[PDB]
Amino acid sequence: SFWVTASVVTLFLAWSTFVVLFFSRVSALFFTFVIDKYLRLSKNGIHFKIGGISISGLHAGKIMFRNVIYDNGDMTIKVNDGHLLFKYWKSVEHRHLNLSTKRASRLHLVLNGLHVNIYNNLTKYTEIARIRRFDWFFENTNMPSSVWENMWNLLGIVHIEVSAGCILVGNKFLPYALWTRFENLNSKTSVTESANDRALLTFEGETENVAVSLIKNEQFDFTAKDKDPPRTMGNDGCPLLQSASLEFVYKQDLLGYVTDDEPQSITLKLPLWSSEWRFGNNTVLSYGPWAEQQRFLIYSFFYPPDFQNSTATAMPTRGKKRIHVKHDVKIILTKETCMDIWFMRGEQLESIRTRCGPLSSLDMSILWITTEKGFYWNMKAEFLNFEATTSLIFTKLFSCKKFNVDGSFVYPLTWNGEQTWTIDYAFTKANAWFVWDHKRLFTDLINDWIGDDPSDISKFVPFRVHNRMKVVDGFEVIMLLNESNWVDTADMNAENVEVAIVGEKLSFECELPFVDFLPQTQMVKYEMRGEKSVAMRAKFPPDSATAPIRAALSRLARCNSYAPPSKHGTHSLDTDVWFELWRTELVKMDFDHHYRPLIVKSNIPSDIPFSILSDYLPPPANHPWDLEPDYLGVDILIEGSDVKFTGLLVKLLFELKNNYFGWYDSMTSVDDEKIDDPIKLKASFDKTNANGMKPVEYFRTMNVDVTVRVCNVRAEMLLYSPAIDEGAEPEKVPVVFVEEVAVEVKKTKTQALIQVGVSPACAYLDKSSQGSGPGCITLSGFQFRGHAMYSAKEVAWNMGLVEYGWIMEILVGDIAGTLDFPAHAHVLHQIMESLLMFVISPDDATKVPDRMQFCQHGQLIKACSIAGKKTNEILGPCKTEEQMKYRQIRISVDSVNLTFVEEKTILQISADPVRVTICNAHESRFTEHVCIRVPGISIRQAVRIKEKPENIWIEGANAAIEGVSLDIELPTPKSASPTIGKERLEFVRMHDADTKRLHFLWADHSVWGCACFGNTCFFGDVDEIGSTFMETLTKKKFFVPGIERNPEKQPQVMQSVILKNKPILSNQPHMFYKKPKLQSMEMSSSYATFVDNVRVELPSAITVPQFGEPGAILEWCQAHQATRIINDVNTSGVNEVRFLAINGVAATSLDLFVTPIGIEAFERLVTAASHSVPAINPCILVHMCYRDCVLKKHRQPLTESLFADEPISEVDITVDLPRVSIGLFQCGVTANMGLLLIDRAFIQLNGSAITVQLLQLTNRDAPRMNNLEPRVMMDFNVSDTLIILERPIYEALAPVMVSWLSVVENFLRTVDKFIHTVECWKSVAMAKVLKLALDSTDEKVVVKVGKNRMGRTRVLSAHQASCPSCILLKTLFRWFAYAGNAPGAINHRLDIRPEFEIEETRKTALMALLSHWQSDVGKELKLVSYEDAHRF
Amino acid sequence: DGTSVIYVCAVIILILIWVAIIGQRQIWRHRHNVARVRPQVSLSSRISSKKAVLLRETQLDTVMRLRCENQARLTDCISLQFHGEKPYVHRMIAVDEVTLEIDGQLNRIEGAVQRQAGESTYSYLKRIREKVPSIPLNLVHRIAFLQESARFRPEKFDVEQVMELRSLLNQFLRILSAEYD
Ligand SMILES: CCCCCCCC/C=C/CCCCCCCC(=O)OC[C@H](COP(=O)(O)OCCN)OC(=O)CCCCCCC/C=C/CCCCCCCC
Ligand SMILES: CCCCCCCC/C=C\CCCCCCCC(=O)OC[C@H](COP(=O)(O)OCCN)OC(=O)CCCCCCC/C=C/CCCCCCCC
Ligand SMILES: CCCCCCCC/C=C\CCCCCCCC(=O)OC[C@H](COP(=O)(O)OCCN)OC(=O)CCCCCCC/C=C\CCCCCCCC
Ligand SMILES: CCCCCCCCCCCCCCCC
Repeated sequence: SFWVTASVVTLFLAWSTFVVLFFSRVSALFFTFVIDKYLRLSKNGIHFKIGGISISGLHAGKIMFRNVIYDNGDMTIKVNDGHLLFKYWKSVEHRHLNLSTKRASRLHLVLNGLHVNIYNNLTKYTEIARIRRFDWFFENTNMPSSVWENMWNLLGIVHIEVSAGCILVGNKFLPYALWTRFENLNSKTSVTESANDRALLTFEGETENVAVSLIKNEQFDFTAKDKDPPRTMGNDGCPLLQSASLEFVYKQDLLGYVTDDEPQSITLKLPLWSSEWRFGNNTVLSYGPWAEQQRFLIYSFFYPPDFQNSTATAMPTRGKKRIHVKHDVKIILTKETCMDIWFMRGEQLESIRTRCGPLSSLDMSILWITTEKGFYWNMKAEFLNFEATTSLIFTKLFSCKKFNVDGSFVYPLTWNGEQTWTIDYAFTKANAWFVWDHKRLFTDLINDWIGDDPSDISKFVPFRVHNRMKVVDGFEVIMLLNESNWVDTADMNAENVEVAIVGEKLSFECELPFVDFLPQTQMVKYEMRGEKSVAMRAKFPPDSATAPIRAALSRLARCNSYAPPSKHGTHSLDTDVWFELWRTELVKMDFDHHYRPLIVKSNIPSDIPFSILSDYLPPPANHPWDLEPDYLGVDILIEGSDVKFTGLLVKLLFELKNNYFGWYDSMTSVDDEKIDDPIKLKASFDKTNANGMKPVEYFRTMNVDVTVRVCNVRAEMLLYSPAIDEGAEPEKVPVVFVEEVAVEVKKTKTQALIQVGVSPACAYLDKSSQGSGPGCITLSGFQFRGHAMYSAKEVAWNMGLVEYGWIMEILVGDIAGTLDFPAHAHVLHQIMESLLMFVISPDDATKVPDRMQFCQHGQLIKACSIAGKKTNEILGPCKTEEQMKYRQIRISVDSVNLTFVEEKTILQISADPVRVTICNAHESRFTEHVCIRVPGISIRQAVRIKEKPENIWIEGANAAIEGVSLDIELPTPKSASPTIGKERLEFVRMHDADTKRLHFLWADHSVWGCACFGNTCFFGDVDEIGSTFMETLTKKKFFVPGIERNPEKQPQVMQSVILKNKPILSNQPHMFYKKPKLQSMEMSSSYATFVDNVRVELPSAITVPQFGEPGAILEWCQAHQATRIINDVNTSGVNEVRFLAINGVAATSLDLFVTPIGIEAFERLVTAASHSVPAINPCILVHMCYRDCVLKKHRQPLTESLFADEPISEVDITVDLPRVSIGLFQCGVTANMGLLLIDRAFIQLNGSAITVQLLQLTNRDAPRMNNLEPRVMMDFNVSDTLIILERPIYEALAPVMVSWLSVVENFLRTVDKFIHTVECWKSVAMAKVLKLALDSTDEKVVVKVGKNRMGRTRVLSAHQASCPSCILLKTLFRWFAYAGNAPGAINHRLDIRPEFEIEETRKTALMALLSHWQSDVGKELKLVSYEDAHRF
Repeated sequence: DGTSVIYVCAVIILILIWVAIIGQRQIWRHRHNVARVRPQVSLSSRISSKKAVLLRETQLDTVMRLRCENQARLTDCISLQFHGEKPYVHRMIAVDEVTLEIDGQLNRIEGAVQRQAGESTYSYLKRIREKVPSIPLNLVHRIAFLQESARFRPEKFDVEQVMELRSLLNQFLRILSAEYD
C-alpha cells in the first residue's frame, strides 16, 4: 500500500537529515556534559558550551566544531565554527624534540568567526581586596618537561588560521568599548632553540585586513557630562589604526631555571620577549583627546591602581624558575602612513593631519620588573619624510626629511613618587610655517587633552618633563607678515608677504616641573637657539608694488657683504623672489614664564551647600585687573649681523609686532570678509569673543620684560649705485657700523615702558669717481623712550586694555659728518627716498579687516555698543584709541656738524641743540601742535686759493640764525567732529582719575601743561628731563648717560628699566664678520688780504671701520671728528664789522656775510652738481616719478572719480622777525663794504629802522692790521615801515656794481645751466630706459605678474590699477630687476646723439615711446569709471 | 515499477532538503562576519545561560564597589619618608586626618559608617549629627570645608589649616565620646 511506503520514506528522510545535519547537536550536548564534569569547569566558575561537534571524522584527524563558547569570568571566547586537523600521516622526524631542526605542521586549526570579549580583570581586583582586607568583596564574587617536549614534538608547527576575528574590550560600566577586528589571519606557532632558556616560541603570521575603533556601549546611561567623539565612521565608531594588512612576529622565550650561582641578571642573558608589527597600505592611524579620555577610562578599569608602594623585584636564585625582564615592541610602517589628531573647538572639528614615509619605525622597550629606581620604559620613533598640516585656513604647518623621538619615562617605587619624562626630539632638514593661530590652536588642543577634571591630592602625582628639540642639516621658519594679517589661502602662487628665518642648527629646550599640587605660581623656562649661518629672508608678492622696487634695488645696489650667503632653507632659495636681508651666526631666545595655573573652580566636587560655602571661600575678583598678573621674561640676543638695510626692515618689524604681538594675531582670508550689516558684523565678532563663557581669571594680565640685544651690526644702506667710470674704482653702497642696539620693554598692568638704546654709530661712504675722497658720518648715540599709559575703564575683557596716553622721547646725540659734494648729498637723498618709500608703502597699504577694527572700548569701529548707549541705540560707531589718545613726541638733537667738501670749497653747517615737540593737547587746546626750538644754526664757507705750497682758505661767506622759538598750532584734522577737543578731554580725564599720570589735567592752573613740559608721568612720577626740555637758553645737551639710584625718580639717559642701577648698553665682546679677501691770482690775493683766513682740518684718513674689540666703533668715531675751520687772529678781517596759528620768535638775529669769491665758490658747487648728473641711475628718476604718482594717490584725470572729499580759514601769524645784519664786501685793484642792518619787526604787520651804509677803506691821508685804513661812510636810513596787507662818487661805485653784478650773473647762468642739464638728462634717461625695456623679450619683465588676488585688500587698489603712468613705471622697475641688458645703464653715458640737446626732439622721443608703451600697458589697465573726453 | 519512482522521488526530495538546509546555514555563516558586524558589549549577547550572566554581573558590581571603596591612604609611614618636606604634605595629612580620626575611631557597634557609594564627608557628618544633635552645624561644615580645601582647592593650605582641622576633630571626638560613653 502507499501508506506503508510513504511512512518508510518519511522515516528515511527524517533519520538521514537528522544524522547528517543535526546529530552534531546531540553529540555536542554529550561532550559539553562530559567536559565540564571531568575537569570541573562549572565548579571553578567557567561557562563552557559546544553547539556542534563531529565524531565520524576522527580517522582523518578532523574534528569539526560549532558555537564553541568559553568564559572564565574575565573574557569570553566564542567561535562560530571551525575544524581541528591533526595530520597524523606526517611522520615524526625524531624520537625526541630537536629544537634545531624543521618539523612538519601536523596540527592545523581553522577558526571561523572568532569573538574575544574582555570585560573584567578579576585577578587584580581580588589582589586589591586581599591587600585592603575587603572581606565583603572576597565572598560576593564566589571565588612536566617530558610531556611538554613530547607534545611539542608531536604537534610540530601549530598552523592556526582565522578567517575573521574580533576583539572587544569593555564592560557595561564603560561608556565606550575598544573594538579590534581583522580578517584572514594565517599564523604558524613554532618552538625553536633558545639560548639561556628552555625554548623559544614564535608566533608569526599575517592578516589581510585590520581595524581598531571605539564603539558606543548601549547599556551605558550617557549623561550631559559625557562628550561625543569628534568623528565617527558610521556604526564603526571613532576610528583608530585602520590598515589593509598586518604582519606580526611574536617571540617569547619559555622560561627555564637559573643555573648560575648569582640570581637572574637584569642586563645579562635576558630572556627573549619581543613583538614586531609591520603595517601595509592604507594605514590611517587616527587619535585625539577624546580617544585619550576613553583610553584612560578603559585602562584604569582593567588595570586599577592599588595605591601600594612597590618593591624592587627579587631576582630568582639558583634552582628557581627564571622571570621575564622586558618586552620589546617594534612597529614598522612599510608604506606611506597617515597619523591624524582630531579634536573639537566649539562646534568646529579641528585636526593636525601628519604623514610619514615608508619604513617609518616605532621601537618600544617596556621593563617588566622593578628595581630600586622603580621601573621604566623607552621609546624610539623615526618618521621618514614627516609632513604635518593643520585645519586652519593656512594649512601648511611642518615638513622634514626625518623625525626622531627618543623618550624615556621613569616611575619610582612609590605610587605617589615623582615621575621623570626625558624626551629628545631630532629633526633633519625641517621647514615650518609659524602663525600665532598655530599657537592658539595648539593651546586649545593641549587644554582639551588635559581635560576639565578637578585636581585631587589623593590622585596627584608629581612629574618632570625634559623636552629637548634639535634640528640639524638646516631649518626654516616662515612667518606670514601681510599687513593687517591678511592671508592668501591659495595652494599655488600664494601672494603672501613672508619672512623666513633659516640656519643650520636649531635648538629648543623646555623643562616642565609639575612637582607641586596647585601651586600659587608655576615657573617654566624656555630656550631656543639658531646656531650657525642664520639668515632672514623676505618675500613679497610679485605684483605688490614693493617686490619690483625691492628687486631693482637689490640688482642695482653695489654692495659687498662680509657674510657669505646661507644655503639653508627649503622654500626660500629663489633669490629672484626671496630677499636675504639679515645674516647672523647666532640667535638665542630665552623665555621665563611665571603664571598662576587656571583652575576651573566650577568643577570642584563640593557637596557643601553654596550658601555657606561662599562664606569660607575668598571673594571672587570682579575685574581681571584685580588679579595678580602673570610674568614673562623674554631675552633675545643677535650675536653679530651683516644687514642689507632698507625701509622694508622697519616695515617687516612693524608687521611682526602687529601680527604676532599686537591686535592682529588672527589670520583673515582675502575671500571671506564680506559683511555689510553692522548687526550681523557685531554678531560674528561677538561669537569669537565669548567673554561670558570664560572665568574672570582667564583674562589675567601678564607682566612682560622684553630684552632684545643686537650686537655688532654692519648695515648696507642699499641704493641705486651710480654708473662706473673706467678709470675709477666703482662706488659701493654706504655701510653703517653700530656696535650694539639694546631694546627693553617693561609692560605692567597699567603702563608699558619701551626703551631703545643705541651705541655710537659710524657711516662710511665710498669714495666717488670725482675723486674728492670717502665720506664719514658719526653719531655719538641715540635713545628712544616711550611711555604708554593703560586703563581698563569701559573696555571689553577680550581687549582688556585701552591706551589713553602715549609719550615718546627721541634723544639724538652728536651728528658729525664730512661728506663730499655732490656724490654723498645724492647718497643721502636717495637713501632717504628709498627709506621713506618703503616705510610708508602707500601702494602696499592694506585695508584692516572689519572684524579687526577695534575701538577704545574693545569693540568694532562699526557696531559698537557703548556708542550705541549714546543716541540711545543698540549699536553705534565708537572711535578708535588712536583718535582719542594723548600723544606727545619729544625730539632732541644735541648737535649737527656736516661739511660738504668740494675741490676748491667746503661748506660747513653747524647747529646747536635742536628741540622739536609735537603735542596734540598743548596748553588748553586739544589739537595738534608743533614746537620748534633752534637756539642757533650757522653756515660757514671756505674757498681755497692755491698760489702757495700751503693751502690758503678764506671765509667767503657766513650765515647765522639764532633764537628760533616757534609754536605751530595745526588745524583740526579734516572729517573730525566739531567737539573732538571736548571728546578727547573727557576721554583723557576719564582714563586718568585712578592714576593721575597726566598731571596737567589736575593742576589748578589757568594755563594747562603738556608732556612738552614736565607735567606728565614719564618713566617716573617726576619728569626731570621733560621739565627743562624746551628751555634752550642754557643750550644743554640731553644725551648724557648716567645712573639714577632712586627707584622713584625716573632713570637717566641709557639706564635700563629692566635691571636696576645698570646701563641699557653692556660693553661685552661679540661675534662679528671679518672682511673677505676766482680765476686771477691778483684778485684772490686781494681778497685774502681783507677776508679772514681760516685753517680747514678735514678728518685725517677716513678708513673702513672694523668691529674688533668693544669700543672700537667709538674710537673710529673719535678719530674722525667734525672738520674744524680755525680762524686766525693775525688774519682776522672784515667779516665781523657791522653797524593755522604761528607764534613765537622767528629768529633773534640773522647774520650774513657775502663776498663775490663766496658766490664764485657756490658756482663751483653748482657746477660740480651738474657734472655728476649723467652718472646718476635712471632708476632713481623712475622712483621719483612713481613717488609723485603714489603721494598724489594716483590722482590722474582718469582717477578724479575716486576723490570726492568736498587750513581754509582763520590763519593768524604773530611772530617776531630777526635783527638782520647783512655785511657785504668787495675789493678790486680799492675795498668797498656795504653794511645793512634791519631792526626787529613784528607781524600781527610792522617794521623798524633800516640802515644801509656803503663804507670805503680810504686811508687817513685824504679828506689794527690795517692801522691806516678807517671806514668812510655813504649812509642811508629809513625811519620805520608799516605795510598792512591782511587777507668822483661814480668812479668809485662803478667797480662795486661791475663786480657784484658780474658774479651774480655768472652764478645765475650756472644755475640755469644746471637746471637745463637736469631736465635734458631726465628726458634722455627716461627715453633710454623706455626704449630698452620695450626692446626686451625676457619673461620676468612684464606689465602684470600673476592674478593680483591680494590687490583687492589694498588701500588705493582702484587708484593704482589706474595710474597707467605708474603701472608702466612698475614695469620699468621689473626691467631694472630682471632684464639682462639692464646693466647696460651702469655706464657713464651722455646723449647718444648730439640731437638730444634740442628740447623738442628729446621731448617728442619720450612722447613716442610713451605712445608705444600705451598699447602694451592698456591690456591690463583697469580704468576707474570712464573718461571719453580724453579718449577723443 | 512504482518502487523505482518512489526511490527517485526520495532521492530528489532528500537532495533538495539537504541543499536547502546547507544553503541556509551557509547564508547565515556568510552574513555573520565578525569583522563587519559591530558586536554588543552586553554579556547576554554572547552567553545564553542566565545563571552565568547573573554571576558575571554580580562580579562586575563587586568590582565597581571595590573601585568606589579603593581610596588611597596618603598618610603612610613609608609615604612620609617621601614628601615630608614638600609643600603639599600638609593637605595630604589633612585629607587622611578626617578618615583616621572619625572612621578609625567610630568603627564600633553603635557608630555610623560611611556609605560605600556616594562617600561624602559632609553627608556622613550630617548623618552623625542627625543621631547626635549636640555637635553644632558650624563644626561639621568647617571640618568638611577644611578637608575639601586640602583635597581640591587652590587656596593656601598650610600648618595653620592642619592645626585648625586637628583641633576641630578633637572637639568633635570629645563631644561624640561624651555622647557615646
Ligand atoms: C590583531 C591581529 C591579532 C594578532 C595577534 C598578534 C600576537 C598576539 C599573541 C601572543 C600569543 C601568546 C603566546 C602564547 C602564550 C605564551 C605561552 C605561556 O607563557 O604559557 C605558560 C607556559 C610556560 O611559559 P612561561 O613563559 O615560562 O610562563 C610565564 C607566564 N606565563 O607555557 C607552556 O608551558 C606551554 C607553551 C605553549 C602554550 C602556548 C599556546 C600555543 C599556541 C598559541 C597560539 C595562540 C593562538 C591565538 C591567536 C588567535 C588570534 C587572536
Ligand atoms: C632662535 C632661532 C630663530 C627662531 C626661529 C622662529 C622665530 C619666531 C619668532 C618670533 C616669535 C617668538 C615668540 C614666541 C612666543 C611669544 C611670547 C608670547 O607672546 O606669549 C604670550 C602667551 C599668551 O599671550 P596671548 O595669548 O596673546 O594673550 C595675552 C594677552 N592678549 O603667554 C605664554 O603662553 C608664554 C609663551 C611661552 C614662551 C615659549 C615660546 C617658545 C617659542 C616658540 C616659537 C615657535 C617657532 C619654532 C618652530 C621651529 C620649527 C622648525
Ligand atoms: C637673522 C634673523 C634675526 C635678525 C632680525 C633682527 C630684528 C631686528 C631687531 C629687534 C626686533 C624688535 C624687538 C621687538 C621686541 C618685542 C616687544 C613686544 O612686542 O612686547 C609686547 C608684548 C606684550 O603685549 P601683549 O602680550 O599683547 O599684552 C598682554 C596684556 N595682558 O610682549 C609679548 O607679547 C611677548 C614678547 C615676545 C617678543 C619676542 C619676539 C621679538 C621680535 C623680534 C626678535 C627676533 C627677530 C627675528 C624675527 C624677525 C621677523 C620680522
Ligand atoms: C628733491 C630734491 C632732490 C635733489 C636734491 C638732493 C641732491 C643734492 C645733490 C645735487 C645733485 C643731484 C642733482 C639732481 C638729482 C635728481
